Amino acid sequence: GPHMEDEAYFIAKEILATERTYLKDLEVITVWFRSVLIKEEAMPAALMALLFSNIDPVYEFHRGFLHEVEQRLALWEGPSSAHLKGDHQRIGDILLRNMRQLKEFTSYFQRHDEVLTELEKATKHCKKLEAVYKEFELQKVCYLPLNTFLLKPVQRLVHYRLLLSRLCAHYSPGHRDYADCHEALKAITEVTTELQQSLTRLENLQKLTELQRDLV
Amino acid sequence: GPHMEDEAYFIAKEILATERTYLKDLEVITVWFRSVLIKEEAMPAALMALLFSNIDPVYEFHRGFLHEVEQRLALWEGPSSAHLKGDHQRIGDILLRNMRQLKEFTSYFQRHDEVLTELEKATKHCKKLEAVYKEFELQKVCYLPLNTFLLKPVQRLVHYRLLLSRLCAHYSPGHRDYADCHEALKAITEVTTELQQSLTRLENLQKLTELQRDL
Amino acid sequence: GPHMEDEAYFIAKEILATERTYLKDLEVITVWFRSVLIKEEAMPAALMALLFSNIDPVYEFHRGFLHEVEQRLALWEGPSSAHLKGDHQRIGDILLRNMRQLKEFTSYFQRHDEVLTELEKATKHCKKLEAVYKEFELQKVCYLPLNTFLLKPVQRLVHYRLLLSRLCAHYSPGHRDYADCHEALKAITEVTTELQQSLTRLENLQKLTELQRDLV
Amino acid sequence: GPHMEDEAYFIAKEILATERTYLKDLEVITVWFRSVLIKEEAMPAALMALLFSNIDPVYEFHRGFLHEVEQRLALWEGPSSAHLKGDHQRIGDILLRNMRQLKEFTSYFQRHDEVLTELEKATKHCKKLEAVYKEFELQKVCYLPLNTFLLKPVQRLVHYRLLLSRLCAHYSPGHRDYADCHEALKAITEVTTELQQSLTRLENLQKLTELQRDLV
Amino acid sequence: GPHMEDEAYFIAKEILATERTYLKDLEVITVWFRSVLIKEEAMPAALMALLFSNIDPVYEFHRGFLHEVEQRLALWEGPSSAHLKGDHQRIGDILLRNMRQLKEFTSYFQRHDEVLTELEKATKHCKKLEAVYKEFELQKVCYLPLNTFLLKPVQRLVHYRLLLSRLCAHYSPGHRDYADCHEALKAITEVTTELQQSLTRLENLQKLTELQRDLV
Amino acid sequence: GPHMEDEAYFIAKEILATERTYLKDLEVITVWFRSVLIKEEAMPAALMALLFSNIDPVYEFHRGFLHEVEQRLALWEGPSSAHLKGDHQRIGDILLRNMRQLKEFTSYFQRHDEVLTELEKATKHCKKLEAVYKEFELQKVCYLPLNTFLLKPVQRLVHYRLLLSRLCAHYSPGHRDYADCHEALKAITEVTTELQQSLTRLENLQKLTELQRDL
Repeated sequence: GPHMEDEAYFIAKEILATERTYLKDLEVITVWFRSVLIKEEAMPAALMALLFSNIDPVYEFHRGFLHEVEQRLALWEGPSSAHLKGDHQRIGDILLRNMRQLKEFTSYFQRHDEVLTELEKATKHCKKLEAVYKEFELQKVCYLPLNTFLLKPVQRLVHYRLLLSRLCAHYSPGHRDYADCHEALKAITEVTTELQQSLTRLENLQKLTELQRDLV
Repeated sequence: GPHMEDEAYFIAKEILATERTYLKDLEVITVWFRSVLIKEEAMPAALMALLFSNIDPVYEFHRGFLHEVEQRLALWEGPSSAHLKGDHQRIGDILLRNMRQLKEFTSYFQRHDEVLTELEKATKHCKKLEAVYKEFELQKVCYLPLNTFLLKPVQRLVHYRLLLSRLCAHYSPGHRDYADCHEALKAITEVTTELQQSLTRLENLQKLTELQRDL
Repeated sequence: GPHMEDEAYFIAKEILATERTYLKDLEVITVWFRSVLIKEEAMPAALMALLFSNIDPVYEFHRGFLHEVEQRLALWEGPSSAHLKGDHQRIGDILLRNMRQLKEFTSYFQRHDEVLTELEKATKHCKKLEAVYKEFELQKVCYLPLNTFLLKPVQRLVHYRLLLSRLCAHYSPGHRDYADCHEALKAITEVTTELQQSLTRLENLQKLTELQRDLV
Repeated sequence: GPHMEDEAYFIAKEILATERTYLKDLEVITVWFRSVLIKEEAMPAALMALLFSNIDPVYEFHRGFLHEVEQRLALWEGPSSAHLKGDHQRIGDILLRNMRQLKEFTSYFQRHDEVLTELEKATKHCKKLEAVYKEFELQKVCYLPLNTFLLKPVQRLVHYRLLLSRLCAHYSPGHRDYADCHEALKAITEVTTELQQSLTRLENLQKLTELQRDLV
Repeated sequence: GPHMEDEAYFIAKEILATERTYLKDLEVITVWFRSVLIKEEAMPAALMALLFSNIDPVYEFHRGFLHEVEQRLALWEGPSSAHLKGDHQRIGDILLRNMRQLKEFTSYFQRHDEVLTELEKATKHCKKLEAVYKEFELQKVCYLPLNTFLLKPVQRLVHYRLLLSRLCAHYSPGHRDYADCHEALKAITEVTTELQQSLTRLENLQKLTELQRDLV
Repeated sequence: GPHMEDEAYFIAKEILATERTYLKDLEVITVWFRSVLIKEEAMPAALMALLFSNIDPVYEFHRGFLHEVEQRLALWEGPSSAHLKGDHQRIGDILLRNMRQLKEFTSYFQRHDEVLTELEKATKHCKKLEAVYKEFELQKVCYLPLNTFLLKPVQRLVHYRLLLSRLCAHYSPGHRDYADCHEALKAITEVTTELQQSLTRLENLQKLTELQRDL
């Protein structure tokens, strides 16, 4: 069982829970929207490829990251032993491994600003596709405008930086989990830095289409 | 939309997400367990009452709290008229309301110690229980000994305190939400302290059996 | 309605009318320029961040302000039940609320002279961004040189100090609106004082530009 | 551009912004009301003549004025060759020309209180014209009671006297704009003085209406 | 031959010359526009009837009025005799006769505001007719927008009042032409008065469609 | 559009219309007569020169003047941006320009007396002329003895004076057009006075033959 002054436990709880919701969000694209693009064939196969090819492996990656965290957390709050209660009540080893793995996926995240760009390009010139968009954006699943979900990935990586930061603040240099978390932070940071151009470009694309619907 | 150096947005996301998982945790009792408990009738009707009586109302408060928060984070994350961005990119008001109305529920939590105690003494001097229990505890839904899902409700309250306090620390006094969050923190802190007694007895009851199984 | 020789009503109306215009002026940057900048991929992410990160929030502020001022002026201008006549026929409560709010935005205004120097620098050292400027400035929408729109936000704050001065000078201490207006003037004066350095820096910058643009 | 703390620039801009709005307010009568009045054949020719014969020319005047003020403000706000800087950065010549012109329009303003009483009279004694009013006042366009738009023209003239007062008070006798502004103030003051009777008649009329509209 | 201080001669010259141009204007409708409505069949036969049936007899009337004036004027400047130089150098007898005749035609003039109304109604709901209008309004013959010519008749009658007025001012009560001109004035006046409702309605219809194309 | 209590609009219409008829009057000489004069060659080439030489330039000035006025009345009568109504609903500027440049034509008018005199003495001691004349004077186009169309040019100048003076009287000094019209009036008045001598001799020459035919 966990101790109730252990901020680390709660940060892990937070990482896990915010990962589940992140993944449910990606499903708004990878499952539900796709279900609809397939029924309608409104999106050219090439552009469809462009979208799904740079989300699907991202989703697959997280699902594995989630699984490792879920497993650890259930040993953490579960009845542990003596020798095991040390390895069970930590999370930096897992975070370090997946933040490192992440460095391989930057390729896809970097493209999300093009994906959005091409989606908006095609969506303008094709009334049939626009129709499908309006229609899907009415479904309870699509709680934000669809193209807004395209920012959720890059934003998730920012959240990681945040979460790791708080971990490195809580742990003291003596701790069995300090070293791993500090390297983890370094890795997520390198990645957030590398995707800054793309995050800014994405952020600005979203502001523009929102602002343009709201002229004073 | 949501600002990235804006911690408050993330704490709000964190509040929302951990709320979702917490209700799932509850449903392990209020749904999948209740289901199995009728299909067996392996529990007294007055012991079954004593469980789902100090739990179901709590589930109902959280179901309500979850709705309000989810509804808001969606306004925050989504597009809005510019004159409205201030009203959506905040959460203190909702927290404070639900933290105040939480005190009207402390009664049920105080009785969690008994709920465990009287329940443990049940599965012990009973055969149909120890049998059904052992099998429920092998299902995917039950990732911890289901006895220990009874600590979850009071554990959650602790998380609120810790969460709200980070919020209060993020906001400069001139921000709109500073006022509300500070009151909300004061509120839940009052709740947790009243409940510190019940928390310890729960933690103790868990540690107790965790050792009777380790011999 | 308002009494026809009421100076407080006129200042209120002057605040409103001038707010609406200043907003449309911001839209030259926030919407129309940004549209072109994105379509042409002409600006480095970091510079685009510097610019819009310190304008976007300013625009949100003025939009909330305009919204409140507009409601009130219509209540003032329209028929009011006797018991609401005094509350509808004033502006100071709103000014005070917004002048206080503005304090939470000084950070952005403070970066404007920096945003400005960085733009010129980028334009001087990039034949393509320069071209995009030149072309944008030929659009009917951009009726002044783009960069001179960047001097408007801080100039608007000075205007506020001026307008509140007139109100404060107009009201006698007996009045419903006296205290709120004096409070508001104190607030905006605090803001302009904190921005004094940045203000004169922006003055000097424009004067150097219009002077350099025009040599014998 | 303008110097950022230039009070003359602010008054000029206040004149412009408030002129644009007042014009849109006149359009409620000249265009939108008139549209409905014609479609519904609700007003006797003679009354329709009384109304529009004394508004139509007023609108033409303000339109010419706005046109001149707009040109000038953009020249003021924009980059100017040194030799034109002084001519572009003033407003008094324009004010003086238009305040003089206004004298040729006092006849119309003078009939407004009469236009007003005659409308109310007609409305009281005609269930159909009354209905057309009631319905028009429900349109988003008519954001005040229609008749209260009729108090705006003479109120605008008072505003002019106010604005010129501030300019005159601001400029020192050395200034390029001093003489023209003082001349203009003299002109508008002549006009407001001649309309004094009609002004207070219009004040009294509104006060009686808003008071009668609202009895315990 | 005429005497060069005889203002009556010149007024007659003016009546004649302004009648010729009036008639050329009516031909813009009765000949040229009709030529085009017949080639295109864009206007329903009923509405065509409505237009031409209330112009054609008006035109026929003037043509006869013109003829009498033309004849008189050519005797006036022509070599007259002794007994004839008195009857030849006057015009009130002719003016009196035709202003009286005019009283019979008020029936048609009164309808011109309906004609215009119905033209605008049909022209909105029928793209084919609108097309023809745009097209015709490019021809050198159609120097004003076509529906503006529908005001020319009623305006011509006003001009008559003017012209007769000046005649009655010039002639002294002793003159062989005073009596006739004074009665003539009375008759044209009765008619102008009778068509006031329609003139106002026409005038206001024209203002509206012009103003609506020119919103500030 | 054009205002109805606005006299100026009407005087401008009157100016335009009477200008149209006056040019028609001229064309009775410069078109239909010139046509007949070639088809007969019944006039000296140096007498034909003397006519169309002191006339054609005048026709050319009026053709020009007519264009300017017509162009303007059309702006006046037609729709316009509101800020432009002041510039269209006026005519003094055009009048003044054409009244000034009229003085550079007074030369030709002074010679109208001779044009008639030398022309009358032509048709008198000639047979081919008196013959062609008599027949032209029976055509529809020639509603007055064509000799007397030579008074028309100077008569027109008088009309201008009378017309412009009504304008000056209509306008209050604060109207835009007051200035221009007042100068234009001063201008044509100068012209007419210089020409009063030539007018009288023309009128006299007409009255003279009008009596030789009445015996």
